[PDB]
Amino acid sequence: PSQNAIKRFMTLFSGREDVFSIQYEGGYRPIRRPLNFQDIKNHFSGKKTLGIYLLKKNDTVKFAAYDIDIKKHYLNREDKFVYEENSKKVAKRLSRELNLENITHYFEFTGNRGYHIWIFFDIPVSAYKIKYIMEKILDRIELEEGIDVEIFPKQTSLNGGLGNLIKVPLGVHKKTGKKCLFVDNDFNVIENQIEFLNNIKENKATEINKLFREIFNE
DNA sequence: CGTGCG
DNA sequence: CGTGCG
Ligand SMILES: [Co+2]
Ligand SMILES: [Co+2]
Repeated sequence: PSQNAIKRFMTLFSGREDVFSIQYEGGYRPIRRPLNFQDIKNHFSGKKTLGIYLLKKNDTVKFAAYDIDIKKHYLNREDKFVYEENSKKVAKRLSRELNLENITHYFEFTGNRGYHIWIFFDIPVSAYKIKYIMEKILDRIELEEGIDVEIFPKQTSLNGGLGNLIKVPLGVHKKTGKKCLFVDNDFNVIENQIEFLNNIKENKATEINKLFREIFNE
């Protein structure tokens, strides 16, 4: 991947400035130094899979994500594929309401058992405003059986910690060995992932701020 | 590992 | 409180 592609990835998925994490066999662990270009290349090649601490040190985030998963209890069933489709359904319902609010967002298959819905901002926004917005919008949709949705950021203040992390796309899931790629509104894998990454549109912080004031003051 | 969520 | 999840 070009230097430009790496610079664009590091700009969209920009979280804690001086700590990241990588997936090991027993889970994720913090790497206590800034993310560098070689780390991205190790992610893109499948050698080391990255996870990003969304919460920056001033309790702001530059991106956010819904995490839509099939419950692990349902993976053993012969109708497992019904719950894959149900997870697409939940994703489509979130996507429509997000678009009603003019929150531009993007789909990614996670490499395991669900989808991320990625939301990017032009400059970082206060974590509690976007967590509040995402929870309100999520409460508006109907969940399908066997499907769980989590929101990142999982917290809105660090209180001296790191917060929770999210696996970022264009790598491999270390538990399955499967790539995690962007998909289109039909959930088909996109052929040119880098060019899709360049065309990703960031929402405006001033817009997010207004939308929070409107919903909060109801 | 850090810490949320049942 | 135990311990999955990223
Ligand atoms: Co997930
Ligand atoms: Co999840």
